[PDB]
Amino acid sequence: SGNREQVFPTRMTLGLMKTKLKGANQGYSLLKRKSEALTKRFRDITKRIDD
Amino acid sequence: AFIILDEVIKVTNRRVNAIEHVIIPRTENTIAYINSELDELDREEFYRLKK
Amino acid sequence: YGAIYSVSGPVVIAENMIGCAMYELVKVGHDNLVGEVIRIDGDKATIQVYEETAGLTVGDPVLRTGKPLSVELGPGLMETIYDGIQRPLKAIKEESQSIYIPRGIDTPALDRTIKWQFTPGKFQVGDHISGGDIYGSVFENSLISSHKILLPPRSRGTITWIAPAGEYTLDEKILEVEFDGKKSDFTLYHTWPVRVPRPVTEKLSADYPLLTGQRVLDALFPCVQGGTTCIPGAFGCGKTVISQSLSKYSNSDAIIYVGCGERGNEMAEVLMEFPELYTEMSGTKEPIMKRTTLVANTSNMPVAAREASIYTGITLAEYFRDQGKNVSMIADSSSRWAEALREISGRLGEMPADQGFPAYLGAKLASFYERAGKAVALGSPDRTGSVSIVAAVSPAGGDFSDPVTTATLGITQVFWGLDKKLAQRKHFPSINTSVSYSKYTNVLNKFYDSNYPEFPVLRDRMKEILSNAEELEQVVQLVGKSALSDSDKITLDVATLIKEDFLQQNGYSTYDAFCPIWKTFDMMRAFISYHDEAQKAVANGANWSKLADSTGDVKHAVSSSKFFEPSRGEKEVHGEFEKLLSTMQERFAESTD
Amino acid sequence: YGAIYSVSGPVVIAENMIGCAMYELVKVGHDNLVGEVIRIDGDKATIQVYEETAGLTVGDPVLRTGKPLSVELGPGLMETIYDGIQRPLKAIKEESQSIYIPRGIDTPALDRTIKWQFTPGKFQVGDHISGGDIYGSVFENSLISSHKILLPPRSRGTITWIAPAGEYTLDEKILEVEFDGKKSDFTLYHTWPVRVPRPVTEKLSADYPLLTGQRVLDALFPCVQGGTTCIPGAFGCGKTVISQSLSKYSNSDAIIYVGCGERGNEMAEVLMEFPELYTEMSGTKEPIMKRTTLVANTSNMPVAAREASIYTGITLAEYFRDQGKNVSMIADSSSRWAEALREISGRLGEMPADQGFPAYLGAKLASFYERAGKAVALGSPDRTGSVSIVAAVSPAGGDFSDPVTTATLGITQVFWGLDKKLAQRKHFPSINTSVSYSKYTNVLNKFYDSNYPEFPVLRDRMKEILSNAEELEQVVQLVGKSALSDSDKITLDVATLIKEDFLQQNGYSTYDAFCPIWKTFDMMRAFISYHDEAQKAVANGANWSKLADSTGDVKHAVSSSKFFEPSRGEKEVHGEFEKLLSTMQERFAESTD
Amino acid sequence: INKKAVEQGFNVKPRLNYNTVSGVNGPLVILEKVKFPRYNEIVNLTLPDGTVRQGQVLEIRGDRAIVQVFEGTSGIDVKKTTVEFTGESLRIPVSEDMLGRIFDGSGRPIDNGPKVFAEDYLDINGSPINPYARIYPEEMISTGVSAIDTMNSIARGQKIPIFSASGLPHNEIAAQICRQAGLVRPTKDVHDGHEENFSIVFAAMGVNLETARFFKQDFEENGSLERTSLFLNLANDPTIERIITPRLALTTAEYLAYQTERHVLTILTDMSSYADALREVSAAREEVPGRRGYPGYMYTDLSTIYERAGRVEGRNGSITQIPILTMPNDDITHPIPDLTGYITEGQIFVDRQLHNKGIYPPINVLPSLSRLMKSAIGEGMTRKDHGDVSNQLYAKYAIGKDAAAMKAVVGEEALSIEDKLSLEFLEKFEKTFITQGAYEDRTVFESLDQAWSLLRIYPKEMLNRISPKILDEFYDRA
Amino acid sequence: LTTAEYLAYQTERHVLTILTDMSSYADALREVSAAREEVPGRRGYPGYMYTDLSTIYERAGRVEGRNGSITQIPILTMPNDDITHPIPDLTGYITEGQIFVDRQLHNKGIYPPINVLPSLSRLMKSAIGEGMTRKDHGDVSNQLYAKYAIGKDAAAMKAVVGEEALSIEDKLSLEFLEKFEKTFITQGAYEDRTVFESLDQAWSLLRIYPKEMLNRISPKILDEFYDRA
Ligand SMILES: Nc1ncnc2c1ncn2[C@@H]1O[C@H](COP(=O)(O)OP(=O)(O)O)[C@@H](O)[C@H]1O
Repeated sequence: SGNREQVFPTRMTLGLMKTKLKGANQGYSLLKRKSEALTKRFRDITKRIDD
Repeated sequence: AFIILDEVIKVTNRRVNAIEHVIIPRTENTIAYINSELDELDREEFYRLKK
Repeated sequence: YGAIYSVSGPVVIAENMIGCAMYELVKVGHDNLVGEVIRIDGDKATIQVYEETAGLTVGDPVLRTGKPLSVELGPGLMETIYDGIQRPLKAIKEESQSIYIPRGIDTPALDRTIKWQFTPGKFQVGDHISGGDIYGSVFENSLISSHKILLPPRSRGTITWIAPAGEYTLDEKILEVEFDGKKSDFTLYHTWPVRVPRPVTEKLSADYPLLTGQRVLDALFPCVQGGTTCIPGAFGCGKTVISQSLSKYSNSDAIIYVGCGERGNEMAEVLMEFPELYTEMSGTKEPIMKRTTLVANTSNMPVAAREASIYTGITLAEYFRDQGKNVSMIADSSSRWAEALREISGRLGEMPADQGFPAYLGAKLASFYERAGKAVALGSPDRTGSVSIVAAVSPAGGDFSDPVTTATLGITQVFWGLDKKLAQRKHFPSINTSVSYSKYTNVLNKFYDSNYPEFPVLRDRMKEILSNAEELEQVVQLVGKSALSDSDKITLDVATLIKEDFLQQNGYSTYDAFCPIWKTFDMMRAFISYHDEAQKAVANGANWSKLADSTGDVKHAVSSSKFFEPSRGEKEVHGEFEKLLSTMQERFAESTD
Repeated sequence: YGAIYSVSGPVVIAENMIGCAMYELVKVGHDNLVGEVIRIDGDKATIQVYEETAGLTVGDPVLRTGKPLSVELGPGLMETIYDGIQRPLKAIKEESQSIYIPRGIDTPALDRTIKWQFTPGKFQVGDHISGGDIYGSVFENSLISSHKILLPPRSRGTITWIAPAGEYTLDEKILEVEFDGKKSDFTLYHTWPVRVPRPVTEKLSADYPLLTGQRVLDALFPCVQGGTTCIPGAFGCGKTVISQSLSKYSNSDAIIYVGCGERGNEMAEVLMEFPELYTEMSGTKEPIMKRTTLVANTSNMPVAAREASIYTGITLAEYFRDQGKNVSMIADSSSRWAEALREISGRLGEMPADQGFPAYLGAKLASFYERAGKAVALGSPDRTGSVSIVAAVSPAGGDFSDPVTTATLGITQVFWGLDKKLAQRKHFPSINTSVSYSKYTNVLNKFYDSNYPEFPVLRDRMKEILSNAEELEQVVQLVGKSALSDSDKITLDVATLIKEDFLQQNGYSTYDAFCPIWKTFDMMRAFISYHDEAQKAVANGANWSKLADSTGDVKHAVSSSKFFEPSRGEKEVHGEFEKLLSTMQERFAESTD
Repeated sequence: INKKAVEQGFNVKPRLNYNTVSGVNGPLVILEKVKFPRYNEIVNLTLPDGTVRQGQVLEIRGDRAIVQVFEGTSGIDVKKTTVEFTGESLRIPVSEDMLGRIFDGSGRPIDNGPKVFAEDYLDINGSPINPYARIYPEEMISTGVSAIDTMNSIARGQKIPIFSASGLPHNEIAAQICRQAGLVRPTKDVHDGHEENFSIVFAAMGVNLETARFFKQDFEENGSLERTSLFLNLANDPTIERIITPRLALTTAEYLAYQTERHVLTILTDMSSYADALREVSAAREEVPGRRGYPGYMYTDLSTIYERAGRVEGRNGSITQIPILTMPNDDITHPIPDLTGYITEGQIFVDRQLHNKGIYPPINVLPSLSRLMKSAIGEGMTRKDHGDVSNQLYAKYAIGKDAAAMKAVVGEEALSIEDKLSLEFLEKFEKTFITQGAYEDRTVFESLDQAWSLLRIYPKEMLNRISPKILDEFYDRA
Repeated sequence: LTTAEYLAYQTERHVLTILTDMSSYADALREVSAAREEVPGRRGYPGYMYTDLSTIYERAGRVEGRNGSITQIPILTMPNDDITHPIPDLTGYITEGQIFVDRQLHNKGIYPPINVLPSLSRLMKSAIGEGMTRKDHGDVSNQLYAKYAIGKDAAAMKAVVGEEALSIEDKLSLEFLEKFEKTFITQGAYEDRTVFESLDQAWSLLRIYPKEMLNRISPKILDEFYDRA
């Protein structure tokens, strides 16, 4: 069921992968908001280049 | 900025599609399936001892 | 009778205890603690005492009762507040003035002192009778005008003596029937093993909508009286509107609010609200408490009380179904009842099988929800009733993956799906239309085509435009709003109007506290016609912005359509809505030029 | 003798069993259900029952045969199908004349009324005879023309009388051996306890491949006559079809196909299919059922019998090893044997080890797998047999960490780990190249250098480019094909070519039902030569994006090279492959001008 | 001529009526002085009220019998309870007059009719079919469903389930298959279709009233209740009793098929509810749990339910079996779906994601599988191109899913030409091939024509799975 | 072990006592102590596994007044390849250090497939330095360990995040890890690399980095060995 990570299940691994999930989740949100900032600047650049 | 926005947008998309959605099943396995199963086995052994 | 032979925490092993069936409530100790026989071996039965066993002593008499856990059905049950095992939480506070519930208190579940007016039915002396036959009606209170009493479903025979009309207490031996020569007397009340459903003649197919009064619920995500329901019972989602609208506005002739192990202050809030909720129809001043009983449980009630809370609730609901009343439970936080089951299993040593929950959690939930359903009452006269279980689920950490919530989502047909985000934005009733599915939409066609023919396709159109706008918000996030086509902008504007003025219901103002089904249908027609006229006049005409600015008055009219007073009369409101639609059509015709 | 005392499923406790021995056959009930003693609590002897235990009562006599579970080796053992207790099934259906197996049916394992032609061996009257010596041969059938009858082990002495050439049933005395004053007389058949392996003179090293006719199994993860191979894999992943292809196409002079715990249909279709399928090892088209013994014990057949089935099958294979036949026992699921052990142990309520399995599971699996191995047969004339146990492991939930798989690993030199994800997309034989391994590549280099000298180099190249593909896909599924260099692109394209055209094998079409070793080696040369030429052309300057469409005919020729019919003959197919190689080289030289 | 008369059940057996109930716990009740207890015997508990619960001896020990009561042990007493040891294992009274009778969960008619005037008292969980006497089921049964016929073909005798999750239309799909099933090349034994139709043995177990009456209604709407013998065991019926309902339906199916020669379906809906009942009765006895709390004998028990299906050597009957079952979390690795996938002849997978898009049937053809397809397709039955068309469709659907994931990750532009081709193929697939009206019937030949017209999206070169002969003969317009 | 004790302590002989597949020993102990109805430990193994594995292990080491010594290298088939299995987890307690033979390195074809970071020798610190092997052994070992860990972390980041986010140190560490696993860990079955030429290879490997970046090396060892080439 779904894409496994083929990891060895133990409590240290659960904690490690929970922290890894938290890191990847905050990274997704952070890069998404960086992308919105850059695409805002990019749309400004596009309208100025059309002008 | 077009190249940078493409790279950042595809990184965020790759995160939300592959990375987070493979880390989540990894933890789902590690706790819900395996750790619960192992606790269940240990409780079976303890109940046999009690019997 | 039998004496205590062993005590270990709550379990108490009697002795010389021959004659106690399994699951038979036995009064334990000199204080008469109530415990149920959970396991019987030889002549000694492992009693599982409810209350704290801090005082039990070897040799303390345990006296049988010969009845499994039985609610005490009858008149006087309409208004009172009960704990898990039906101990009246008002009489306990009144006769034992202390704030606490004394150990082993045994106040009768129904008030014995009150004298009920009783008028006998068509069954004369000598008439053969059967289980469930209505042999008299009792004027309980002004909102339950005829609490039609009925013979217990497991009794039958020839009526030998019937009491004439008069005022009787619950111990007055109203009726005496004969079966096999063995006379048996019946009082105004009868008891029933809680864990077996009250039988019915035939369990029909529930196909009449449970008009909760909320616009989104009755319009998009309907529930059928007799059908089940699930609710996210997490804090702040807005469960209050659901519970109060079910108990205050819905067409249910009775309500059995049952709270399993809810936090003490939550039950305090509920027990302070319910006395001050009033019903505008069926008179003007009658509080809903005149027609609803509350099975309340703080989290420190005995674990068996919390585990039997929903069972006693459903048995009271089945009782009020057997009289022909479309009673509707509102089971608050069924997940706490699952917690009670988990504790009972673990303490009993029953092996956990899914995240700690017992093996029979799924079977118990399936059975308890199956005790729903519009049903033809037993015996004659043959009035039909219906029990609806609107059972909230509040998982341990909001995970919504533990087996209790999975089982409830699998079994409950409609899941109204409250949401926290929609509540923080103050968008009451905070229904998350994305996930709030409802599998009763199909069986309700037999009702819709009878008297609201266009309702199903209308809600399908409204839901599809709402989902299209939800999808297109992602496109608006990706690329600028201008990149959307005119039709897409129409969809977004109309769905914003929807979310702001059809789903979003004030609920506190007098105009939209109760949105009747006809007003909801007419608003649905108005909104969908607005989207359709905009869509057509743009697909064959001018740009969307020009029409929207040109027909902003029409949009304001359909938005203010929420304010039409339901008290103005169904005919007047329908005529007003027809006037609005006609003015709509002519205004779009004008602006089309 | 002793009577029943308890019947808890497939476990029966018998009292009065004072002389019983652990692991001693003990008939049960009035209809003589077969069973083995496994514990002794005094005089009470816990016994498994190898037949449906329903209907046993306390007091039913239990007899002590005084001999462990014996399998009747001898002629007439090869073409037929056996239940797990070594009872023929054709004879059962002809005896009961009912489509069910009767409980307690006592059918002699081998047909006692077939006159086997017998030709006496080199030993004469007076010649010292030792355990395992071949004293005659019987024309069992066309394919097994000389079923060398050999003296049972644990028996020796001097021949006093021998039977001349002729034809005998299995009961007719054949020779009489004198040891001390005792003159034991032997016949065609001799029983043997399955719990103990048949002795061998010495156990050599397995160094001749078990050409299994499957392209990936033959090329990348070979198995050796005498090697122990496991095929773990989720349900519907190809374990049974791989086992059947290995049974009906490999180079192995005999087959024991032990289906402990599979659906009856995958054992009825073996009987339906094998007779209409032919071989060529003997030098003539003869049905393959002439050589394969089916030890069938389906899932719903009595669970205790699964262990007896696996042991009977391995002992039959080991017997045919004692004759020099390169038999290859094929366990259909060792996991169901482990399930039988788990259910029996839990019924005894004792030693729950990892995941409920008994503690001794590792020891039993290790002993069972070690009963394999190419060994010099006992006695004289000298001959070298081989048993190569191929056993699907069928782990629960598809998890490689499932304890039966983990125990099976570490004792099996080969591990054809199947992957459910590949079997979903019908990518046969669904082997997972990433995690599969075969510790037998180091010992096969002698055979390769003797026959196909550059096979190991090609295998290493193929696995190298496949691993490069795996890491490249890991990169691409996160980055995309843009960042890839041109050599990375060609590695990815060639690896997709391999995974779709070489590793894949339809397993049922006439062209890839049996890919002989020479065709597999030829396609390794073809695919690796394609990769080398493409890599060289990219290095020499031509960009692969332009090259792809220009040489697309060559890539399609490589892809269609798997359609070269194996029956066309080595000369024809090798000529076609040399033609393909020459066309490849000339077209890749031309296209890079 | 009268060979049957040899039954002669006229001998009467007085049955002991024990009062010596010793101990009761869970669904177990323990006797103490039974004389020669039988292992799998049946007892009729007579509770003090008068209710007669039917028990089944489940373990014996000297003079003790661990009777496990089907309807629960609530109300069982020690003093007044009497137990009538019937003496013989649980046997359903069987006649071919069942066809048309809506039974209870435990063989009691609830159609307001009489008890079955039984031809014979067949024993439930009957002995396993001699695998030598089996005949490989290879007569294809045209279920009409396109997602099932051309890919994952069912063969008459296959044990093929219908995996699903609660809320999915597995009930609708099973009803369609049953109303729609027929052999691809019918034998035309009765040219008027009098005896060409499949009997049905529906075995609702642990299912709500709505679905049971839906199946009753849907059998009525198609003239099937003249041929169907329901065994509904609703949600409120006792939980242990859901163990014997499958063994009642399969026993009556064995009678109607092997002893009567009628090709008969068999539906065991909510087989996950049977799994739950098995787990509950196991944890009542504290048997060693399997993967996720289910008993260790889960595999063997589920097999005993399933393996009672398939054709037989000398008899024209055949028990096709379609056990509906719900993966609780749509998790195919759960011990309910996983084991029943190990036993049964491959499964039809009803996916939630496809249904959320709104298509019908939601059959996810990729993780489904059918093991009797390999024999029941080809030249003699269906058309010569069936096998390779199915394989190619599988491969291209999988590549389409891969391309959809790749589009979600790296955007659409980075997709190669064949990736966009495969995504177009997947869109047209899930929209016009998997999709099918709940009543629409597609014979496997026109399903294959749709499959070819949907594979013609690709050029002839990149259809590697298709054999070159079939590719030459069929890929063209004719 | 008792024959080894006789051989080493009572005959002053030098003995190296291999105990192959001690995971099977733990299995046998589990079988005995689960047929005894004992209270089971972490994974059904006997509770007393620690003591009846220490009694096996701790019969090693030199003794005062006797020239003998019992080295022992008990091979241990750790199951499912997780160190926290109670057999390897209860062996890591008793035995000072462990050589971790690692599967994914073997899949890449490296022999021996020894994974350094999980490998340890809790008394390696005293059999190194001056007067016994090369002077720089202790610091070179620490540096190789640290840069191998850095390289593996850089590889993990490169998988998760594109190569852009990797600093020059991370790219150098990836190159070092590749050359490490391919030329230093990799070793023929009969290679017999003496510790001095092993250290020379280690230095020729570490010289990838600038001298300012081998921070775990003491500056004296750096200035003395790094630039010799
Ligand atoms: N290499 C192959 N060749 C042909 N068919 C295959 C192959 N691998 C898998 N299959 C198909 O998949 C199914 C394999 O069943 P299998 O998984 O072996 O049963 P089990 O689940 O008992 O191992 C069969 O339907 C077969 O048609």
